[PDB]
This record gives sequence, structure tokens and C-alpha cells, in this order.
Amino acid sequence: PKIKTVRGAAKRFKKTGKGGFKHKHANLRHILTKKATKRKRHLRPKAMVSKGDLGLVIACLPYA
Amino acid sequence: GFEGGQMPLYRRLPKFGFTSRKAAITAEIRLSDLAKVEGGVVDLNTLKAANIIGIQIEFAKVILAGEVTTPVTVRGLRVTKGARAAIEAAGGKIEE
Amino acid sequence: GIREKIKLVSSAGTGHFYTTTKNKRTKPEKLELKKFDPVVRQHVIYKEAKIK
Amino acid sequence: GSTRNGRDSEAKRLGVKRFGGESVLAGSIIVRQRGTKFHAGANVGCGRDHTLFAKADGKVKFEVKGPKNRKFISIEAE
RNA sequence: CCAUAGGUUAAUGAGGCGAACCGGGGGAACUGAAACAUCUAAGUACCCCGAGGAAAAGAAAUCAACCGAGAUUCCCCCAGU
RNA sequence: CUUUUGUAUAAUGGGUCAGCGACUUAUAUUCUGUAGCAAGGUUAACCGAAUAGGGGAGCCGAAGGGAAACCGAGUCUUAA
RNA sequence: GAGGACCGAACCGACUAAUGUUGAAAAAUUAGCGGAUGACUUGUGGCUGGGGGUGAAAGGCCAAUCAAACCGGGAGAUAGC
RNA sequence: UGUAACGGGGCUAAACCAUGCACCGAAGCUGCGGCAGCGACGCUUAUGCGUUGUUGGGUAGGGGAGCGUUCUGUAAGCCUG
RNA sequence: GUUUAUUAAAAACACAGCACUGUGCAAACACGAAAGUGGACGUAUACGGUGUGACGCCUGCCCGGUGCCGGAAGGUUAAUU
RNA sequence: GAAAUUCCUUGUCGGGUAAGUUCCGACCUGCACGAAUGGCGUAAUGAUGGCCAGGCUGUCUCCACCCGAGACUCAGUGAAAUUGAACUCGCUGUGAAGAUGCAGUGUACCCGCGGCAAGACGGAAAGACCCCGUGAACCUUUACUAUAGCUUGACACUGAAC
RNA sequence: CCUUUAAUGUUUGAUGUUCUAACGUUGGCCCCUGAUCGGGGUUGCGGACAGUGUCUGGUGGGUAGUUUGACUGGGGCGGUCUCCUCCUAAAGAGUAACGGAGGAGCACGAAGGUUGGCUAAUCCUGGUCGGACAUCAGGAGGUUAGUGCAAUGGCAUAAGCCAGCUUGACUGCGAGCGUGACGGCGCGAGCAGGUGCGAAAGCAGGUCAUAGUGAUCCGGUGGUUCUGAAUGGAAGGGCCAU
Ligand SMILES: [Cu+]
Ligand SMILES: [Cu+]
Ligand SMILES: [K+]
Ligand SMILES: [K+]
Ligand SMILES: [K+]
Ligand SMILES: [K+]
Ligand SMILES: [K+]
Ligand SMILES: [K+]
Ligand SMILES: [K+]
Ligand SMILES: [K+]
Ligand SMILES: [K+]
Ligand SMILES: [K+]
Ligand SMILES: [K+]
Ligand SMILES: [K+]
Ligand SMILES: [K+]
Ligand SMILES: [K+]
Ligand SMILES: [K+]
Ligand SMILES: [K+]
Ligand SMILES: [K+]
Ligand SMILES: [K+]
Ligand SMILES: [K+]
Ligand SMILES: [K+]
Ligand SMILES: [K+]
Ligand SMILES: [K+]
Ligand SMILES: [K+]
Ligand SMILES: [K+]
Ligand SMILES: [K+]
Ligand SMILES: [K+]
Ligand SMILES: [K+]
Ligand SMILES: [K+]
Ligand SMILES: [K+]
Ligand SMILES: [K+]
Ligand SMILES: [K+]
Ligand SMILES: [K+]
Ligand SMILES: [K+]
Ligand SMILES: [K+]
Ligand SMILES: [K+]
Ligand SMILES: [K+]
Ligand SMILES: [K+]
Ligand SMILES: [K+]
Ligand SMILES: [K+]
Ligand SMILES: [K+]
Ligand SMILES: [K+]
Ligand SMILES: [K+]
Ligand SMILES: [K+]
Ligand SMILES: [K+]
Ligand SMILES: [K+]
Ligand SMILES: [K+]
Ligand SMILES: [K+]
Ligand SMILES: [K+]
Ligand SMILES: [K+]
Ligand SMILES: [Mg+2]
Ligand SMILES: [Mg+2]
Ligand SMILES: [Mg+2]
Ligand SMILES: [Mg+2]
Ligand SMILES: [Mg+2]
Ligand SMILES: [Mg+2]
Ligand SMILES: [Mg+2]
Ligand SMILES: [Mg+2]
Ligand SMILES: [Mg+2]
Ligand SMILES: [Mg+2]
Ligand SMILES: [Mg+2]
Ligand SMILES: [Mg+2]
Ligand SMILES: [Mg+2]
Ligand SMILES: [Mg+2]
Ligand SMILES: [Mg+2]
Ligand SMILES: [Mg+2]
Ligand SMILES: [Mg+2]
Ligand SMILES: [Mg+2]
Ligand SMILES: [Mg+2]
Ligand SMILES: [Mg+2]
Ligand SMILES: [Mg+2]
Ligand SMILES: [Mg+2]
Ligand SMILES: [Mg+2]
Ligand SMILES: [Mg+2]
Ligand SMILES: [Mg+2]
Ligand SMILES: [Mg+2]
Ligand SMILES: [Mg+2]
Ligand SMILES: [Mg+2]
Ligand SMILES: [Mg+2]
Ligand SMILES: [Mg+2]
Ligand SMILES: [Mg+2]
Ligand SMILES: [Mg+2]
Ligand SMILES: [Mg+2]
Ligand SMILES: [Mg+2]
Ligand SMILES: [Mg+2]
Ligand SMILES: [Mg+2]
Ligand SMILES: [Mg+2]
Ligand SMILES: [Mg+2]
Ligand SMILES: [Mg+2]
Ligand SMILES: [Mg+2]
Ligand SMILES: [Mg+2]
Ligand SMILES: [Mg+2]
Ligand SMILES: [Mg+2]
Ligand SMILES: [Mg+2]
Ligand SMILES: [Mg+2]
Ligand SMILES: [Mg+2]
Ligand SMILES: [Mg+2]
Ligand SMILES: [Mg+2]
Ligand SMILES: [Mg+2]
Ligand SMILES: [Mg+2]
Ligand SMILES: [Mg+2]
Ligand SMILES: [Mg+2]
Ligand SMILES: [Mg+2]
Ligand SMILES: [Mg+2]
Ligand SMILES: [Mg+2]
Ligand SMILES: [Mg+2]
Ligand SMILES: [Mg+2]
Ligand SMILES: [Mg+2]
Ligand SMILES: [Mg+2]
Ligand SMILES: [Mg+2]
Ligand SMILES: [Mg+2]
Ligand SMILES: [Mg+2]
Ligand SMILES: [Mg+2]
Ligand SMILES: [Mg+2]
Ligand SMILES: [Mg+2]
Ligand SMILES: [Mg+2]
Ligand SMILES: [Mg+2]
Ligand SMILES: [Mg+2]
Ligand SMILES: [Mg+2]
Ligand SMILES: [Mg+2]
Ligand SMILES: [Mg+2]
Ligand SMILES: [Mg+2]
Ligand SMILES: [Mg+2]
Ligand SMILES: [Mg+2]
Ligand SMILES: [Mg+2]
Ligand SMILES: [Mg+2]
Ligand SMILES: [Mg+2]
Ligand SMILES: [Mg+2]
Ligand SMILES: [Mg+2]
Ligand SMILES: [Mg+2]
Ligand SMILES: [Mg+2]
Ligand SMILES: [Mg+2]
Ligand SMILES: [Mg+2]
Ligand SMILES: [Mg+2]
Ligand SMILES: [Mg+2]
Ligand SMILES: [Mg+2]
Ligand SMILES: [Mg+2]
Ligand SMILES: [Mg+2]
Repeated sequence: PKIKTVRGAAKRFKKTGKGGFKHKHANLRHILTKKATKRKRHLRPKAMVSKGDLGLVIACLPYA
Repeated sequence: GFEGGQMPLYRRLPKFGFTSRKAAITAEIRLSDLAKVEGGVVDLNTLKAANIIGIQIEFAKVILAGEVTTPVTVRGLRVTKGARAAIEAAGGKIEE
Repeated sequence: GIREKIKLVSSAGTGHFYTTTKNKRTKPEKLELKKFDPVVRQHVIYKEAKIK
Repeated sequence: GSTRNGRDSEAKRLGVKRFGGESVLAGSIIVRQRGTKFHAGANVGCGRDHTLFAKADGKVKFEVKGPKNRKFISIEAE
């Protein structure tokens, strides 16, 4: 039958123009007062998935 | 996605965003699509009749992609700045 | 960990706040500092309030 | 019985990252250190953890200068 | 006490069997989750009642979106959205 | 033969022969090869007496950025 | 002429030893042993059904099977061995 | 358990030290014949030919190229009393 | 007397006797979605449950913990409103 | 009361014996008895546990002979477990570390039959001990989460008067 | 018609007494009837109680489904499990053991920024109470002190000590680089806006540095030129801060 998307991965990765995936950085949900503004500011923009993790992401997202 | 029991990547990262219903009913039109319609007037209905946009599309935007070489009248669509320049230079007009 | 979190609320009415900590047993007086409000883009007075 | 030992901290990967004569870009870290075993010379900065880094493109140069025979790192413009 | 219950007789019908398919009344666990309780397996297996050559469903107190469609059923898409 | 750091091993399995005995099937998806067509390619159910022919509903591709509205060869970020 | 009385065959048991251990026998044979009118023993038939029975209680027995019988099904359970 | 602390026989060198020249000794190297992988250089009927250099121990495992078996077409053909 | 049919017959189990406790009869209690049935065609000198175990001499102190029995003024507290 | 309980422990004293870690009688230093999950006694009873004596004996010193049934030979019938393949010696060494099979060496003509079990890590049963598996079962409980039962109240079946 | 206060027809509340007609009857009698079942009738007793349904608090190994970690010179028992500093570690980085030794799970609106100033321990001598050690003066000495807290590396241009003014413990970004399998973590000139100290050059995006920590999910609070299932809103969602 059709392969099923891992819906949880679809909620956290989006495919970019050349075929990588963008994601939201960890560590910006809570416990925020003790973190420096510089650290938080650098966590705000989305990042790309690393080379070692691309395989796991692609496995989870066959219809991406 | 299993990683041996370590919190896997797709769960140690956070979810983001929401999915927009209005994006599903909006389409983009290339300049090369303009000559493909029947009659020289480009609107939602004529694009649907020519199979350029889906039957349930409610909004469309013409973008600068490809070329237009014939005069066309665009009615009821949004047009980018570059596409508007190309259409008018080819001799057409844009009506809101 | 006796120090408690607090917020410093802009006096400009923008709702902007900074957060920090305070030893409430030794310094019961309210913290008040001039800080940059990025909404109105000026330094203004900021006053202590509860963290939420 | 048992032991009261068994602890350690992770290695911090300090030391010299760019040696004498190496061409570097501005911003490059030259040495990571605890305190100033090496001191900042011309076109070199000293960060808050006493990291020495290049403030200009050029070649790394070590020298000993001053009345205390201290070690300085500078960048020679190339 | 009128009656009713009860009793006898007559006429007509029913019962039992059958592989699947069909409608209904009940309804697991192993298993997966790399443990497990929510969840899954699955309204599956199994038990029960009933029908037909098919059954069920069916002629909008339905959708749509300001344009319109026009009962039920079945197939391909929509979309692993 | 197997399993092992390592087996003549006194570790495992087989008395012998003959016959049978273990990476398959369906669907989805990606990559390679090959063939067709090519900014296009291809149809599904179905119709058809038809391995023809019809059927382009659809699907993939020629545009991206952004959570999104939106803008668009740019876009997002930010007062810039 | 009493008795869960006494000695002792049948009958019901099973304390010791030898044998047997691919047995004559998937629990026996031989020499001895206990009860032997009783909470005794035996024939025929009946009743209790599986988380259930029955148990003077050993987790004993429930068809040479018992810390959950047997047969069929879920079923190709699952098996990082 | 039996010599049993040169492998044995035996040895006064057939032991040890030093110097030297011979020889034995491997699937190492060379000679002769043959096969294959890869790379260069040239021909070419564009996929082979020639010259040349070099390589060819292998478990897990990756890559390449084949043998044979049954069945379908080619086959109302071809072989076969 | 009983017991681990098939490695344990015993000091284990049972036992008459003793005590605590439940039970007023549509009894407590037990089997049972229930109807009913056992208890019992019995009725507190009876029936169930539990411990102890002929008989003789006996059975001391502790109610703080856990349980059971009684109390209900107050605190807290469900659906409901 | 050194016990169906006593670790120390064969405690110490007495008795019995030539000699007694057991037995009997005491002592009390009860590791860690004790009063109906009864305490201490107790005639009778027991295929019940321990100890002593008389009788008795092949139990033994220490075995001998005999009678039968096998074993052994002949005729008839005719199994079994096991088994990689065998041209299937000792010793000392070596070595997946305990060798018929390697090394060195010694001994040894080929083949049965009756006997014995030191070795073939002999046969038998995918160790039951031990560990492991994010295995199983059944048991326990003030482990967790549920739940039959039991119990509480509200509403319904459910009405009237004071 | 507003503050307050008496009563009843009158609405439901709790208690008590009485009643009968629902309901119970495993009391008597009659009939179906050849019947210790059942039903109907009648009479007595009980009576809105009891009992049952739905909902609800308590109790509930009576029964069920399960959980009950890993490392480990076998397992158990004991100890350990994240973070920082030294050594082992073989002069770049890294490097194991149930190897050898110590620390953290914070503190601080000043103990942060900046401008100006300053320099320690210890000992000797003299000096009221005053002594081994208080404060004073001089000398020697030269960091043997100090550093908010371990240890190491640093520190005089002090990073150590004192004072004035202050909020840069700023917001948006960031060339380049270090360190990680990854998630991440770290250093960073410089740019824009606004700020403090300084005459000024300048310094300041917390603290001499290296510990002081917790992913995701689920939700809470504030903000918002995003979304808003017919449409306007709203709910819910997104984004930003927490
Ligand atoms: Cu009939
Ligand atoms: Cu209450
Ligand atoms: K389950
Ligand atoms: K599993
Ligand atoms: K399990
Ligand atoms: K094998
Ligand atoms: K093995
Ligand atoms: K092994
Ligand atoms: K073995
Ligand atoms: K094997
Ligand atoms: K494929
Ligand atoms: K292809
Ligand atoms: K912009
Ligand atoms: K009888
Ligand atoms: K039983
Ligand atoms: K049977
Ligand atoms: K069962
Ligand atoms: K060659
Ligand atoms: K043929
Ligand atoms: K007996
Ligand atoms: K017994
Ligand atoms: K009683
Ligand atoms: K007596
Ligand atoms: K007596
Ligand atoms: K008590
Ligand atoms: K009590
Ligand atoms: K109460
Ligand atoms: K004693
Ligand atoms: K004792
Ligand atoms: K003695
Ligand atoms: K008791
Ligand atoms: K007694
Ligand atoms: K006995
Ligand atoms: K006796
Ligand atoms: K030999
Ligand atoms: K033997
Ligand atoms: K576990
Ligand atoms: K079992
Ligand atoms: K009545
Ligand atoms: K009632
Ligand atoms: K209840
Ligand atoms: K329970
Ligand atoms: K170890
Ligand atoms: K060991
Ligand atoms: K080192
Ligand atoms: K300051
Ligand atoms: K200051
Ligand atoms: K990185
Ligand atoms: K919102
Ligand atoms: K709708
Ligand atoms: K909103
Ligand atoms: Mg957030
Ligand atoms: Mg179309
Ligand atoms: Mg270290
Ligand atoms: Mg029928
Ligand atoms: Mg599971
Ligand atoms: Mg489902
Ligand atoms: Mg029919
Ligand atoms: Mg019909
Ligand atoms: Mg109908
Ligand atoms: Mg209309
Ligand atoms: Mg081994
Ligand atoms: Mg070998
Ligand atoms: Mg052998
Ligand atoms: Mg072998
Ligand atoms: Mg094995
Ligand atoms: Mg074998
Ligand atoms: Mg495969
Ligand atoms: Mg796009
Ligand atoms: Mg008798
Ligand atoms: Mg018996
Ligand atoms: Mg006998
Ligand atoms: Mg007798
Ligand atoms: Mg007798
Ligand atoms: Mg069953
Ligand atoms: Mg037992
Ligand atoms: Mg049996
Ligand atoms: Mg079971
Ligand atoms: Mg199944
Ligand atoms: Mg199987
Ligand atoms: Mg000798
Ligand atoms: Mg030799
Ligand atoms: Mg020589
Ligand atoms: Mg040779
Ligand atoms: Mg060679
Ligand atoms: Mg050659
Ligand atoms: Mg070779
Ligand atoms: Mg090879
Ligand atoms: Mg053929
Ligand atoms: Mg019996
Ligand atoms: Mg037995
Ligand atoms: Mg016996
Ligand atoms: Mg009764
Ligand atoms: Mg009843
Ligand atoms: Mg009865
Ligand atoms: Mg007893
Ligand atoms: Mg009390
Ligand atoms: Mg009470
Ligand atoms: Mg003893
Ligand atoms: Mg003694
Ligand atoms: Mg003695
Ligand atoms: Mg004694
Ligand atoms: Mg006792
Ligand atoms: Mg006791
Ligand atoms: Mg007592
Ligand atoms: Mg007691
Ligand atoms: Mg007692
Ligand atoms: Mg007793
Ligand atoms: Mg006694
Ligand atoms: Mg007896
Ligand atoms: Mg014979
Ligand atoms: Mg050896
Ligand atoms: Mg040997
Ligand atoms: Mg022989
Ligand atoms: Mg023998
Ligand atoms: Mg064996
Ligand atoms: Mg095994
Ligand atoms: Mg278990
Ligand atoms: Mg009756
Ligand atoms: Mg349980
Ligand atoms: Mg389960
Ligand atoms: Mg373990
Ligand atoms: Mg432990
Ligand atoms: Mg090093
Ligand atoms: Mg080194
Ligand atoms: Mg290494
Ligand atoms: Mg290592
Ligand atoms: Mg270590
Ligand atoms: Mg500690
Ligand atoms: Mg200064
Ligand atoms: Mg960059
Ligand atoms: Mg500026
Ligand atoms: Mg100024
Ligand atoms: Mg901070
Ligand atoms: Mg400081
Ligand atoms: Mg510090
Ligand atoms: Mg949740
Ligand atoms: Mg709506
Ligand atoms: Mg709306």
C-alpha cells in the first residue's frame, strides 16, 4: 500500500529549494530568563538539517 | 527514525507553524501560460478551461516566468511587477 | 536557589518586558532601571512586576 | 568496598589553533587558553574567555616582548 | 353477577438442513508501541438471531458558498493530503 | 560445517543413500541502467468486440521565499 | 455381649529390603509389613467442568496430561535468541 | 605413568668466542611458457587490435561476468523406431 | 483414622474437647446477570466462619500500631443546585 | 530450658563405655523458649525419631562348600541404544590450555573367544545450578492502575393530611 | 417606589406523627386444578418504607492486567549514573579502568558599566588601657597577599583595593572561527538604532576564565499590520516575549 508519512516529522521539517530541509532550533520553548539574549537571538531563525541526519529525515518524509 | 532509544531528531526538535487553507486555493500562472488560453482574455474561468489551474482555485497570480509575445487582457488576477511590465510591453493590458 | 524570577515592565505602555532574578528577602524594594524599549525605540524607565 | 573517586570533567579542547606563519582570515581563533598565557599583540583581540583572535587578515606571528618577557601574538598584514 | 382467565374442536402456517455472500445482538487476546496502563491489534477472531437470490441503502430537516448541485449503491481520483 | 580472539580439537551438527527443504509476492517510494517523448511527459476508472482506438478526471515537472497574510527571480528577517 | 476393642485369612492398603531399570510390568515381583464391625470396603447408576470442580490440604486429583485439563480456532502469536 | 630441562642418535667439538671464504635453504627474486584486471600510447569496420607499464592472498561485505535446470514463443520448423 | 496414584505415611491433615465471632429466619453464608437452589422441611441446646487440638494443672502484662465494634458535637468532602 | 529452638559448642558437671561430637540426668551464660499461629505435664496408642541391653546370628574377622536359575557350547528364531570417516598402541612434550590421530621416541606378526571396566572429556536428555532476554507463568502485598462485591447520598418508580 | 420588619393563600427543605392507594409479602382462604410451580381473586400484615434503575463519594489482592533500570573482573549486597578542576595522558587535540584527589546543582542592581585614584602577606622596633594577636608610627619585605565559593591557568596597564556618576546585565544583526555523530555549545571584530561614563582618545551586548543544569510534547500569561470552515465577528491556531 501507500507509504505512510511520519506525521510528527512532517510537523517539524520543511523541504527547501535544493532539496534540504529547514527546521526550528531546539532550546527556545522555556527556561528562558537564564539564557543570554545573544543565544536566544541566534536560536530564532530556522536552520538546515545536517548531513548525518538527512537520511533519517528523508526516511520519515517520503512525500515531502 | 529510530535511533537506538536516544530521543530521535524528529522529536527533540520542536513543531512549528500552521497550514493555511487559503494557500490551497491560490495558484501561480507563468507568462508562457497566457497564450495557451482560448480567446486572448485571461481570467480564472479561461485558465480552468485550458487546464492551467485547478477547478477549485479561487485566486491566481501571474509571475515573470517564461515569455509572452502576444497581446492578452488579464482580468481579475494579481500580476507581479515584472509580469505586468512584460505583458504591457508585449501589448496587453491588466484590468482589476 | 533563593533568588526569584521577576519581570521589568516598560513604562511606555507597550507591554514590553525584560526578565531577571531578585533576592526578595534582602532587597524588598522594587527594582527600577532605564532600559531600551524596542517597540518605541527609546530608553525608558522599567519597573519590577511579578514574573507570570 | 568502593571508591570515593571516579569523577572528571570533559576535555575543553584548548590550545593553539593556528601556528606561526599561518595565513588567517579576520575573526579566526588563534589560541584558546585559561587566562593570558599568551597576550594580544597587533591586530589581535582578547575575548571574554581570553581567546586570542585575528582582527585582520594576515599571517600569525609569535614573539616575546616587554620587561616581563611575556609572549604576544600578532597578525602581520599580507 | 355480567364478564374475563381457562377448556375442546376445526382451518391455515411454522420448525429441520445447507460452502460463501448479507443485516442485526454480543465481542477477545496474542501482537505493535522495541517495557507498559492511554492507544494498537479491531468491531478482527469467535458465539448468537434473522433474510434473500442477492442483502443493505435509498428520493435531502443533504451538500455548497451567495455561484450552484440535486435519492441510494459501486469504481477511479482528491490524498497518505 | 558452525561458532569464535583462537578449534585436530576432548566445542556444535551430521549412521548412509535417494527425493524434498530457506531472500518470495503485491503495492507504494527513491536511486542506477535502458527505451520513448521532451518544456513537457503520462493517463486511471471506464467506453470499446478489440494488447487498437477513445478517455487528460488526475499526477509529476517548468519558482521560490515566508509560520502566515502576502510578495515573487526574488523573498524572509528588522525601524532599516 | 459393648467396642472408630484384641489376634488373624478373604478384602482394602503400601512401612522395609532384594530383584527388575532396552522390565514379565510406562510403578511390578518376592520375602516380610498395616487395617481387617468401621471416620470400613465393594457393584451398578447419578451429580459437580477449567480460574472452574473436588480436596481428613499433598498444589493432591480431575482418563498413563495439572501452580490452571483436553480438542479445535485467533495462528505463520511474538522470538533484539 | 617412562629416559623425559640438546627433538633423537651421538658429540670434547658436532660446545663457546673472533675473523674469513664456500654451500644449503621459501609459493621471496630471476629464467621459460600461459591467463586475467587497470592505465598510457597508437590504429580502427568504433569495438576490438597492437605496443607498453603495472597489478592479480583474502572473512564480513560491495561491484562485474557467466554455467546449467523446468516452462512460453520462434516451432504444423528441426532430430527421432 | 487421612495424605503427596508413580522417590516423602510423618512430628503433616483430621479428630472428640475448647474459645472467639457472625447469624431472629425471606438467617448469616454459598452457587447463580436472574428466577431460584443449598443452609433446612433446621430456628440460637440451631446454623456458618475462624483459631486451638483427648485429658490434667493452667493460660500472666500491653489497646501506642493494624483491624473490628460503638459514637456523631465539630472539621473536611461526591453527584446535585 | 544447650531444647524438633543454643551460634559460640563436642559448653560444663554427673551417668553409662576400655574409649561415647549421639543418648540419659542436671546446671542456666535462653546468639534467638514461653502460655489456645497455646505453656508445662501425661496412662494408653505408633510400619514415628534418638539411645542402651539380653537372645540371635555369614553383618563382620574371612570366607568355604553345596543345591537350583542364567552366564558358556550346539541347533532354531532373532532385537537395541549409538555411529563424520578410520589402516582406532605406550610414553614425554606440544597444542583452544587433560591427544589413538601433532613432535620426538619406545614397543608392536594377522584374526577370534571368555572375562574386567582405567580412557574414548563413553551412551542417554539443546544444564534443572549460575548468568543473560527491556522472555513466561503462578503466588504475595499498606507496588501501580482498574474492577465484581459491600457500603453512602441524589433523582426516578413515589402518594395524602397534620 | 428605596432602607427595615411581622403574617398568610402560597412554591419547594428537613424532622416527626398519622393515613392508604403505588410497591412487598418465602401469613390465611377461594378458583384455574387430579398442582407445596405459576396466575387471578379476597383478607391480614408491612407501607411510601423496603427494593430495583441511572448517577455518585467510600471500601475493595475478592479478581484482573502489568511494572519492579543499568554499570559490575559472575550475579547479589555496597558504590555509581549529569556538570566543573587537577593528575594518569607518552611537550598539538583527544585518550580507559569499581585508577589517584577535590568541587557544582549558586551568588551579586552591585559583587555589573565607566572615570579618577590606590597596592599586599608576614615580621621587628617604639606607643594608654592593650595582653601572642585590635588601633597608631617607623623600618624590613616584595605578593610569601588578594580573587563571592574547588582546582588549574591567569592577574600590577592589575583581573586585587577605594570613591563619583550610572544601567551596555541594551534591541536588531553579524565577516570569520572553534568544538561536537547529531541535537547543540562557544569566541567574535564590525553594521543600524538608542544609551552610560570620560575633557578626549575611547570603554561598555554582565561578573578574571573555566561548574551553577533539563530536549520535545502538553498547557498557562502578555503582545501581535498573521489565520479565522457561508459572510462579519468570535473560539481555536500561528508568530514574538515568558
Ligand atoms: Cu412441528
Ligand atoms: Cu459529604
Ligand atoms: K493488550
Ligand atoms: K517489544
Ligand atoms: K513484558
Ligand atoms: K554445525
Ligand atoms: K557457539
Ligand atoms: K564459545
Ligand atoms: K558439550
Ligand atoms: K549446531
Ligand atoms: K524499485
Ligand atoms: K528511467
Ligand atoms: K524586507
Ligand atoms: K454403598
Ligand atoms: K484445587
Ligand atoms: K484424555
Ligand atoms: K484453565
Ligand atoms: K597486462
Ligand atoms: K514439436
Ligand atoms: K504410616
Ligand atoms: K497431610
Ligand atoms: K459457634
Ligand atoms: K489426663
Ligand atoms: K482423661
Ligand atoms: K494494641
Ligand atoms: K487499637
Ligand atoms: K461528615
Ligand atoms: K540450657
Ligand atoms: K532459640
Ligand atoms: K560422655
Ligand atoms: K491464632
Ligand atoms: K492443654
Ligand atoms: K507410624
Ligand atoms: K518412642
Ligand atoms: K609420534
Ligand atoms: K571402560
Ligand atoms: K526493564
Ligand atoms: K507453571
Ligand atoms: K395485600
Ligand atoms: K423507598
Ligand atoms: K457505588
Ligand atoms: K483488591
Ligand atoms: K572490570
Ligand atoms: K573474575
Ligand atoms: K596532558
Ligand atoms: K561599578
Ligand atoms: K564603581
Ligand atoms: K556547528
Ligand atoms: K493569538
Ligand atoms: K462548512
Ligand atoms: K486569534
Ligand atoms: Mg514560546
Ligand atoms: Mg485538469
Ligand atoms: Mg580537565
Ligand atoms: Mg430456517
Ligand atoms: Mg510491546
Ligand atoms: Mg480503528
Ligand atoms: Mg429463496
Ligand atoms: Mg431491500
Ligand atoms: Mg428500506
Ligand atoms: Mg439558490
Ligand atoms: Mg571461548
Ligand atoms: Mg590448528
Ligand atoms: Mg577423538
Ligand atoms: Mg568434534
Ligand atoms: Mg551450541
Ligand atoms: Mg551427533
Ligand atoms: Mg529482500
Ligand atoms: Mg511556492
Ligand atoms: Mg479394631
Ligand atoms: Mg492411598
Ligand atoms: Mg506383598
Ligand atoms: Mg492394631
Ligand atoms: Mg488384625
Ligand atoms: Mg477455556
Ligand atoms: Mg508446598
Ligand atoms: Mg493423571
Ligand atoms: Mg494461565
Ligand atoms: Mg493474529
Ligand atoms: Mg511460529
Ligand atoms: Mg623417573
Ligand atoms: Mg634440534
Ligand atoms: Mg661465523
Ligand atoms: Mg623454490
Ligand atoms: Mg613470485
Ligand atoms: Mg612471463
Ligand atoms: Mg600476490
Ligand atoms: Mg582475489
Ligand atoms: Mg519450447
Ligand atoms: Mg482416600
Ligand atoms: Mg509418593
Ligand atoms: Mg512411601
Ligand atoms: Mg430459603
Ligand atoms: Mg434470593
Ligand atoms: Mg430452600
Ligand atoms: Mg495445630
Ligand atoms: Mg485507642
Ligand atoms: Mg466507625
Ligand atoms: Mg550445635
Ligand atoms: Mg553436649
Ligand atoms: Mg560429658
Ligand atoms: Mg538433655
Ligand atoms: Mg513457639
Ligand atoms: Mg514466639
Ligand atoms: Mg494470652
Ligand atoms: Mg499469641
Ligand atoms: Mg497465642
Ligand atoms: Mg500443640
Ligand atoms: Mg513438654
Ligand atoms: Mg494409625
Ligand atoms: Mg545360537
Ligand atoms: Mg600444557
Ligand atoms: Mg598429554
Ligand atoms: Mg573381547
Ligand atoms: Mg562389568
Ligand atoms: Mg557424555
Ligand atoms: Mg542450553
Ligand atoms: Mg512477570
Ligand atoms: Mg406459590
Ligand atoms: Mg495480581
Ligand atoms: Mg499483554
Ligand atoms: Mg545487570
Ligand atoms: Mg544497590
Ligand atoms: Mg595533550
Ligand atoms: Mg603527545
Ligand atoms: Mg582511541
Ligand atoms: Mg576507549
Ligand atoms: Mg575514566
Ligand atoms: Mg559529590
Ligand atoms: Mg581604573
Ligand atoms: Mg557567515
Ligand atoms: Mg551608532
Ligand atoms: Mg559627555
Ligand atoms: Mg547573565
Ligand atoms: Mg567582580
Ligand atoms: Mg569567578
Ligand atoms: Mg496529553
Ligand atoms: Mg460556520
Ligand atoms: Mg466565518
